[PDB]
Amino acid sequence: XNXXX
Amino acid sequence: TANRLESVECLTFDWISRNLYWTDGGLKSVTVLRLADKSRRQIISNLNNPRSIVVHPTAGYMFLSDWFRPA
Repeated sequence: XNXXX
Repeated sequence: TANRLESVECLTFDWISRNLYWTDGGLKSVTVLRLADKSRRQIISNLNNPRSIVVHPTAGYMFLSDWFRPA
């Protein structure tokens, strides 16, 4: 996914 | 700044006007703040997954990207 965390 | 931040995914600086702009992934907004006095307002309010922001001080434009499904 493109989640920063 | 440390009041009301939830995920500050990017910063950028309008060096001519002395304004710092940032994007928040949890509030889902763009905030701007000035460094001469700590004045701040959410200038854009209802994004989805906003990420990068950039500001062109001379042209007066700002650009930001939302990566939600209709990106």
